[PDB]
Amino acid sequence: TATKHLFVSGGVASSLGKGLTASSLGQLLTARGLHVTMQKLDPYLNVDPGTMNPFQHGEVFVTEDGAETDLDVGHYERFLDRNLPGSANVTTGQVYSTVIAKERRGEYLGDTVQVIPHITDEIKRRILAMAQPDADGNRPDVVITEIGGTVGDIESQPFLEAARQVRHYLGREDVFFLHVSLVPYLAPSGELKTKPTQHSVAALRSIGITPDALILRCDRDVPEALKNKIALMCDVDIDGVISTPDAPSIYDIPKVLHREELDAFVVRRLNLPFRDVDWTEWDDLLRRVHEPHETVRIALVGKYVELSDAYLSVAEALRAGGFKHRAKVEICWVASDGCETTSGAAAALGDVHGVLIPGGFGIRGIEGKIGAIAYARARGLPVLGLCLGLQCIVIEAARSVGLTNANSAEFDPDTPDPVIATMGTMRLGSYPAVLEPDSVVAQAYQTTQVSERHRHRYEVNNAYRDKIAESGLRFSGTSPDGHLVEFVEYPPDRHPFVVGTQAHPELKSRPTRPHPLFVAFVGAAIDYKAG
Amino acid sequence: TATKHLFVSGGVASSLGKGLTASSLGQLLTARGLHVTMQKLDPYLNVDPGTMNPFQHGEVFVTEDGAETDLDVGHYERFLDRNLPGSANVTTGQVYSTVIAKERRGEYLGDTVQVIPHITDEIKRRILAMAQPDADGNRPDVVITEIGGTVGDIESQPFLEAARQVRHYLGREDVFFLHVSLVPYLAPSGELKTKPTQHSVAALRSIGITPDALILRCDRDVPEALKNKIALMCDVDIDGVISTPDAPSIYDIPKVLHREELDAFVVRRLNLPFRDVDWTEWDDLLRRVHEPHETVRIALVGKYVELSDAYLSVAEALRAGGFKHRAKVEICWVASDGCETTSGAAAALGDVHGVLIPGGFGIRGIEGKIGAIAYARARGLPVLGLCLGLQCIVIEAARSVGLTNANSAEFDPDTPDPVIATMGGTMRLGSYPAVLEPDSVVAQAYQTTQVSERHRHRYEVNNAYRDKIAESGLRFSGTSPDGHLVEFVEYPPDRHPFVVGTQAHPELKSRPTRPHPLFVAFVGAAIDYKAGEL
Ligand SMILES: [Ca+2]
Ligand SMILES: [Ca+2]
Repeated sequence: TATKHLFVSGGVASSLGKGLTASSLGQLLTARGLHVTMQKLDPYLNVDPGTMNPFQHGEVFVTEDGAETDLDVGHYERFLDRNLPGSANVTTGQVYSTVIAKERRGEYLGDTVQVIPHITDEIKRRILAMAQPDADGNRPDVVITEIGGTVGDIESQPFLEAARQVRHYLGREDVFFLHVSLVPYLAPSGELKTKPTQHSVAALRSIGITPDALILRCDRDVPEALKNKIALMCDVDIDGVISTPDAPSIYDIPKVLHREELDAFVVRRLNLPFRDVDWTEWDDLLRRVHEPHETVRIALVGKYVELSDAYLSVAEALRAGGFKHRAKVEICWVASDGCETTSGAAAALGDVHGVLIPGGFGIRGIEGKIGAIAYARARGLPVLGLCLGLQCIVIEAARSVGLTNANSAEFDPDTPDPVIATMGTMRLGSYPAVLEPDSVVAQAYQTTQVSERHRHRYEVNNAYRDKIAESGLRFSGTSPDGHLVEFVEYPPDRHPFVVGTQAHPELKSRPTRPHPLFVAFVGAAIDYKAG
Repeated sequence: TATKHLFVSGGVASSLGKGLTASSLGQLLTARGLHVTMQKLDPYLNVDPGTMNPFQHGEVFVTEDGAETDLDVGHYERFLDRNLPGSANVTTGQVYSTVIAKERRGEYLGDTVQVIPHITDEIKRRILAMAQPDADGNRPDVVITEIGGTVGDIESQPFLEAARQVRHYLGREDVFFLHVSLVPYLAPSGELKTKPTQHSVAALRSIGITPDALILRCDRDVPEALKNKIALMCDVDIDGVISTPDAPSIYDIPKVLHREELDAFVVRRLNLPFRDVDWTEWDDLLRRVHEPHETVRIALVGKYVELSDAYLSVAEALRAGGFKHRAKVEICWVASDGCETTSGAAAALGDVHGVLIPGGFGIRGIEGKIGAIAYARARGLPVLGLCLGLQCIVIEAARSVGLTNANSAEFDPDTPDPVIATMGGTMRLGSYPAVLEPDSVVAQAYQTTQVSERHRHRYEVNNAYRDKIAESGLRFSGTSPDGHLVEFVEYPPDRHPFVVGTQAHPELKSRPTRPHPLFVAFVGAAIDYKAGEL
């Protein structure tokens, strides 16, 4: 059968949960036995979200191919269990750069390069690019493309036009349009208004797009009488009007959309092959979420506290590790700067059962993260260091030996002992790593050969390897040639669990398929909870 | 006094004469004794219009600094007599190319780059850049910025928004808004429609711009009773509503706007220094336009026929040369392809008095232009070759000598005799100096031994073939200061009265009030040819 295209558009208010709404539909379609790939059209002029502040706009997701993408790609990968390419994230900057480059080359044969067709054509080409067969020659069944930004925006105007152009290229039978809108509840009158959805569909119909289904994001349950009024008001089928109330968990949303029969409506409208939903895997996850046997507290020693979206994949990997042990993970958002002193670190990491050191990119406060490891080693708390975390474990290890001036060249260039230095060369995407047999990392992974996603340029100095080894720390994980240090660990006879990784395992972690390092880390924190 | 900004916005229909309406206002303000600089905002994504087809979108104007700009810059330069910089032509492509480069450099420091403010900021920076003092430290009095495209388009939306921010940042006393609209005449009812003007002003008011004056482009005279109705309908001052009927000539438009007192209204509203218009120079031009003593036919041997906008500066330079002799120039648009054969060239260039070979950039049909020179040399017609024209004179000169396979490397790369070749080579753009041979035809025209002209080419004359080309009688009268590059070629008067070729484009430096000496000498030579048939 021909490849289908589903477009998810957002109106009225922003950050409604449009990413999760689309991912949950992707989960249902994959559970129905279909090849589903997902794309996100960000309307900002930035080429890569790498230049953007992660503590203001969210974490930078890294794919297997080594592309810096939006955090929405992470939601897609977790809900599908499938690895996505770099082409899954399209920006206004990426499109406008490609079109201007071609114009300067003379690839438009003496024509006035305008948004329509030149820009809309490039967007259209990037959308239809997902329909091409992937690795092992597999063509997808349905492509869910999320058109970012509010319907009616200047930055969203060319992306919606390309989505409309695709609808006329393939036909009504191959293209579906889903629109997410907010239904607000007024406290003094005690009634929900249909006016925001009415003008949102009108703004979408003015640009030339007729929506097939409507997602009504609300705090309460939308009544059948009100749903019937919206159905006539927007000329949307009554079976297509979906009431999506605020779910207790993000993993409850696929069950909410299934109850409203949206997944069955999508298959029937696009004439896709029908097959019942296999809840066997998702029900096992829901049982681990709603029925936990234990509660474990794990501290996240990050630069900026409270904000979950700065370390979204890290927090999701921690919860995933907890589900394997059938326990609830309470993330303690600890500010790194407070752990600079041994007294301050003790007051912040006192009541916790585990300590995690995430990878800080372009940060300046490193001394706090080093101090957090120093306390955790003395108290006997399990430590999991990611990217900068491994670098901080190495600095603390060298400092405990006797090297008082041991630091990273990235933070202190005039250091007389640079234990962390370039060569430099930037590492992005999946990199292979050989593991030492019978080690803590080998016991977790249960294999001597692994592959993890990287995003850094600073490595462990090979000259200081002997001086660092004096602390007891062992370089269990190295590159195939053994030149680059990938994993560091303390033996169980010295510390139960102090493992550091140069890569980001949180990206490869899924709620249905948790990462073995996070499983071993959460498990070690449960062992700490006893006594 | 503080630098003023005037914004010209076009609505409803396109190509009505937005460029000419703005240039005529620029002419009046300069005639009132004010430093006027003009800017054109193009909404296309092309960084330089040099990549565009000239026979589809118009000629590509070259400034003194060496920038490829829109043909509207040419209208500004001719109506002001002032040389404009590369900053006078700002495109969507330029703005987006700068902001994306800035973003990648991290100059926006962890921020989501959006149209508002990042894009509008670059446009606002580009407009305010014209207000900066020019060469010898001279700051302009008023800056006329023309916003290309219809008011209401998504492509021209950030350019209008920047003008609104310029109005906000500087003030109402320093920023003026002019809107050009069409008033159509209905044949069955016999009345003018106010609806296209009302809907256009409403579209300008919806984006947040209140127009100060309205230009009503019409075929007939707009009545004072109708002008009063539109004034109230658009909330524009009655003294600001200007009726602009279709003028017989493009040089009549400044006189039309002066009669409606638009120039005086602009000065009064912006609180600019008032001084009466010095018509001394413009009236002399109008007399040469409307009262010609002679009529001379000059053929324009170009690849495409009839389309004037492809060779706009060339046609305007030809008319300018005619005004100096107080004569009307009838341009004969001749297709180059037809002049390939000697019989076809004779049938096309038979009744003409002068032959002109313009500069064809990115063209393929060169053999026709060579054949046109071959006939003109035999018939005894004056020849003026521009850029490719000089190259074609050189090829024809070498071919008459005996080199049957002599051609340009640009058109035939496998030629055994490349008389025209690069140096890969280097692209020459802008004003380049040239030393002239004393007592030569070009020196007699220019009346100086040292000249400067604007270039836009990559291929030069092969210095190895200089001796073989010289056998025809052709002399390299114009060369670079070092003498390595050939700039001008000419035949002696004892061989041919006027066969002059130039490597550069003199048509760009030609003005209606200040004509180019080469075009004056060429038109004059064509008048001499007419005298020879009596
Ligand atoms: Ca985001
Ligand atoms: Ca044009």
